[PDB]
Amino acid sequence: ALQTIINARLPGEEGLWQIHLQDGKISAIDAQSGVMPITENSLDAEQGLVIPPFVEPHIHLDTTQTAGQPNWNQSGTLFEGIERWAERKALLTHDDVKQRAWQTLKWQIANGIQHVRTHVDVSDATLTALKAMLEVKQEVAPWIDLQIVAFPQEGILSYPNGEALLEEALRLGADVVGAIPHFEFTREYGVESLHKTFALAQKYDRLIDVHCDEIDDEQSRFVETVAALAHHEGMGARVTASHTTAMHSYNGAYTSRLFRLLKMSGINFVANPLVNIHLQGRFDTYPKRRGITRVKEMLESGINVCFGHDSVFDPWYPLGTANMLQVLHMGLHVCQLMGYGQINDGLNLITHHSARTLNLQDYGIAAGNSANLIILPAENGFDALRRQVPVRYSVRGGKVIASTQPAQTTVYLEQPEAIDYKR
Amino acid sequence: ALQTIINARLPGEEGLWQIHLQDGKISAIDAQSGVMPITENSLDAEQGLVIPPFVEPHIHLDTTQTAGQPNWNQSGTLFEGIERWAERKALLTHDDVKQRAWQTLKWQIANGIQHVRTHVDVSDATLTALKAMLEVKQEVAPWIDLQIVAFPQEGILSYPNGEALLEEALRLGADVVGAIPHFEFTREYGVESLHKTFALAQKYDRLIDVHCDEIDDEQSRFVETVAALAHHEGMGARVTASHTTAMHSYNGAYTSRLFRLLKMSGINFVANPLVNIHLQGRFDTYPKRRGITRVKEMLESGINVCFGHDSVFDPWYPLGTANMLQVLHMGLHVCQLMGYGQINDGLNLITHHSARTLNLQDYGIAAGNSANLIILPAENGFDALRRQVPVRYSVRGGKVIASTQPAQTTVYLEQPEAIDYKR
Ligand SMILES: [Fe+3]
Ligand SMILES: [Fe+3]
Ligand SMILES: [Mg+2]
Ligand SMILES: [Mg+2]
Repeated sequence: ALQTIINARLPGEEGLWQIHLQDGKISAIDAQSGVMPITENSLDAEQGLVIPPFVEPHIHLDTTQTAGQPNWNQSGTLFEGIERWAERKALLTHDDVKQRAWQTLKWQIANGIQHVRTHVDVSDATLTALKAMLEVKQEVAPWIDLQIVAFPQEGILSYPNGEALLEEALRLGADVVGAIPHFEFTREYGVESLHKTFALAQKYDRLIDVHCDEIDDEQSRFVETVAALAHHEGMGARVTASHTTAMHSYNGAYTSRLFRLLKMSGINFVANPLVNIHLQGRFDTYPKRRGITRVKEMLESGINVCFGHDSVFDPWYPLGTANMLQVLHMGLHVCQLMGYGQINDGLNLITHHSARTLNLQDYGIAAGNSANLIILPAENGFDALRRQVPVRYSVRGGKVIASTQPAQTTVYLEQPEAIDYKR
Repeated sequence: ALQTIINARLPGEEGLWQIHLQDGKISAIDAQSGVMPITENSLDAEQGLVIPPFVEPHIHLDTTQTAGQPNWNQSGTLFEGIERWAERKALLTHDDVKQRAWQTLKWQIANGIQHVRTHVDVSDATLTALKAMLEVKQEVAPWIDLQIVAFPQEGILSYPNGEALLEEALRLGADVVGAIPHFEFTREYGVESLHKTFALAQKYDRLIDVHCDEIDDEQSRFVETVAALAHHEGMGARVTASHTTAMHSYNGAYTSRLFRLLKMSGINFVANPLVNIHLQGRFDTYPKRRGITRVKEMLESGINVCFGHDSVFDPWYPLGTANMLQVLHMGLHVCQLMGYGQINDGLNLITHHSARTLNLQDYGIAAGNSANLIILPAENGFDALRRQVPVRYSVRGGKVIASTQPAQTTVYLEQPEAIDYKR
């Protein structure tokens, strides 16, 4: 079994480091004064970057891999997506959900993702997708720690038996309580739905992740209730507000007042760049707003924010290979986090900040933690992002669970020359 | 020497095709009714997609590869970029320009790009970068047909001897006449500069490519003069309006009136997604406009529009590997061209439409044309874009000039499994 990771670079640290492993955990981390020789039981990072695993804080595994079945979304709109999904209803079975979820999970394992939070639609009396996902969670456990959010997609108060079904999902084992206040019939139902969500989270000791203000409506302010209730209950660390795309459209004075509460509350925020740029701004003609939440300002204020993929290869988002560096690339561009340090520090948005969002208790390259880490064939976060590098090795419990042999590119000039896209 | 390309898929065509080669040209293209066996002198596309070469219609090779020299742009702003470039002035020499241009050109060769249009700053009495680029053009000719635009970055009428220097650049061999009307001191200088640009293009029989309305100013309408002058001279095919980001901010009534002229004029448009999303919208607070020209509407109206990378690894854009599928990916998201057909047809924005922008006379998989083509390990444009596939083989004059051995990814579950990100 592997005993050491050598010649590793660490974000924010100078030089090379050696990570000692024992009994599936990291026993010690020591600085090197030069390059160490390889040997039996040593995994050579080759001066590449070593980081804790990538994290997917927001994905819908119940709908993944269904694009084009039975028909393709040709307009690309949300409206048509709903119609295309409806045409596939006859194929939505226990086994179908498990097969598709596992296909995307394998791409995630290949991409160094060891922690995933999936929302599962529980606005279904049969709870078909939820029952399937609970089995998938157990099956994939050796490779990925999967959290399941009971997501009442059609609303809690605006759908028949919505609250009873949400609670049933928690009784069956869902890890997180979801909500979608802006989709409820009225603002009052929206606010009330959040009180019910928090009461359920406290009753069952579960986390909360709300699809919050995902709409280009400057009056959609459910985020202040999410933060206020979290502050009142002293549970900010266990609470997440996903999307908050309406914040992109708020006036600055209200946003400034709100930020004081967001910081005090300690809640987490998830932005989903690939999907937000695609589905937001659809009611504008020109100019067209970007529609991503205030990521740059959150970072400047010390508010925890991170990035999710949201959807993969389905009616709502036809693209994706479940790659977090690709999600990060889009977010840095749309949010204009394009200075060198902003890009280099970008890795935090898909590693540490996401681990905090999932309330993980065993995460990070530190002595005593499980030996879960990945190796990128790049010098730092900037280099990894610019070249969109694959994950050379993914290690979990001190064992290799994925590896990618890099592509090899050659140009035939006066003589053959290898191209690695470095200067 | 290669005599045939077999088992090729072609955009918009059903089945597999065989492309016969002779004397460096395509002699014939025949449909196959099944998979053909490989043999000596046959390049097997393996049911991958075969297309004419990728094209880079807009890049600045004179500034490429300089990010972080001597310092990094930390804010990511245009203003700081200008300052960082100024700090590198002592290093700007003939040999330095050639070395950096060649580094990016090699990445382009590796990425299947055989046609490149580079703008070169000619607001320099010594014309240092231009002299260097003219040598690079000759040196790279066996692999890339490089067009050089004499770009008067500081203006034609607003910079000392601007017009004389622009003409000197044409006398030295620049292929295209540039301009930048919105940067001139006054609207009147802007309009006058375009009359001078067109007069020079007609005097020397050169193409035109204007940095046109690259500003979030709803009153920047130099594009109507570019189109009107092209229509008057009957030379639309030889004219390009780059950026036109101001169009993102025009009212709809004026845009509708303008579109009639744009179509009638026959001029070309270049949008630069990676740079436009980064540098446009910088004066907005929230909401923030996207700032890309009206690509979707141009396509719907039959107006030729295509995508360029603009900058690679420099103070104005720190990222990039000169990859056109990456440029396309950003453009499809920001322009909301996310329906299946829109994405699949996306390849046109980085192949055929760009060839038209460069007024190329030998381009396309057709009998009689030079055997210049590339092979993508994907089923169609959608698949190539989704998986961001590399160029398996680039063929020029019937000879392989670049090849990429794909990466190999494995996940170690109960048994090892190869992952190719296909469902
Ligand atoms: Fe979601
Ligand atoms: Fe330019
Ligand atoms: Mg959604
Ligand atoms: Mg520019």
